[PDB]
Amino acid sequence: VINTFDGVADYLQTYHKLPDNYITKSEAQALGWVASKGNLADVAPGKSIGGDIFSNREGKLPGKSGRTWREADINYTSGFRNSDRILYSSDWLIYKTTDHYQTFTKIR
Amino acid sequence: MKKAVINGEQIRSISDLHQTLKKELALPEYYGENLDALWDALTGWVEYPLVLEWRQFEQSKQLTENGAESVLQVFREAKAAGADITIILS
Repeated sequence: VINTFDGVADYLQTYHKLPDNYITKSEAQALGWVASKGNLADVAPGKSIGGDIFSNREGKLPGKSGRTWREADINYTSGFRNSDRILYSSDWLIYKTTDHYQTFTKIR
Repeated sequence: MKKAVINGEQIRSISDLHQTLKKELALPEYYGENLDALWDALTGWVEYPLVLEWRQFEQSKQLTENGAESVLQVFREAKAAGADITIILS
């Protein structure tokens, strides 16, 4: 299980994909996940939500024609989701947030 | 079956709106109070079915300078994405 900022960041840069311990919101749901229950770890042990498209709604991350952003949960083990996320783009720019998207820090 | 109410005439800031949503939706204490935090809460935290009743929308649209519209847009996209959300605009 790779779920730390630099572990996932380096992995994204080296393999152009998230580690295997990541599944999208729809995949988690197909497995019985109910966010309000905080049962992700029960329905998919060792898994964390990640891989879904990030719409960059506040326009905080650098937007460019042709660039799409995606996000993934960081430091999640079990129970309810936390406030940490790693954000990666199609051209591999990497950012992180630890305050539920209020601010971001470029790490790659 | 989660119910949420917004009395628009009482919203004087975009912050008022986000703090109101935090309470009515039972969002996490770390709730980012922004469009991206809202999308994440509606799609990976909030309980469904959900019913959002937004009263005096127009009035709240004024004191938030079209920010209310962007908030509503997130609920609608969360809805088109599969979320069982019923939106009442009165």
